[PDB]
Amino acid sequence: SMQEEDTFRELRIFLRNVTHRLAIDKRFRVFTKPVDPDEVPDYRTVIKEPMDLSSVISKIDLHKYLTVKDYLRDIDLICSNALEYNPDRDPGDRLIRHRACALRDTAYAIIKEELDEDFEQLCEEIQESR
Ligand SMILES: CCNC(=O)N1CCN(C(C)=O)CC1
Repeated sequence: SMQEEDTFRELRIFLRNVTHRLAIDKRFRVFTKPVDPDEVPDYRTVIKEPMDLSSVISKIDLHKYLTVKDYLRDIDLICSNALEYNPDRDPGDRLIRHRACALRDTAYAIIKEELDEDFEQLCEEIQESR
């Protein structure tokens, strides 16, 4: 229905706004673009599903997310990839893991405050009907 297409258009507006606020935060610059294969040649042998905030924007516009739960799977994949690839005690690895945890925690806190639970439930019931 036209009403259901309006629901998903509002979801995409909300997701672009949250993603922009993450992408402008200085702490999260390292997560804004795909890892460059030339600079990190082993990255794609260790990390089987790369993800970054530029790819998340492209996926919103391709209608890949029908729910906020769908979107948060990809935010969680950015964080888990960073914790897996950078697990050591040295300061460079501890800094990136601290930033990855802060990206996850910040996304979840914006959504807890600004996403209406009944809006999310409507998106989930439309998704389930298709
Ligand atoms: C050769 C230096 N290493 C890097 O430039 N990176 C940068 C990004 N990165 C991520 C997102 O996990 C780990 C490795």
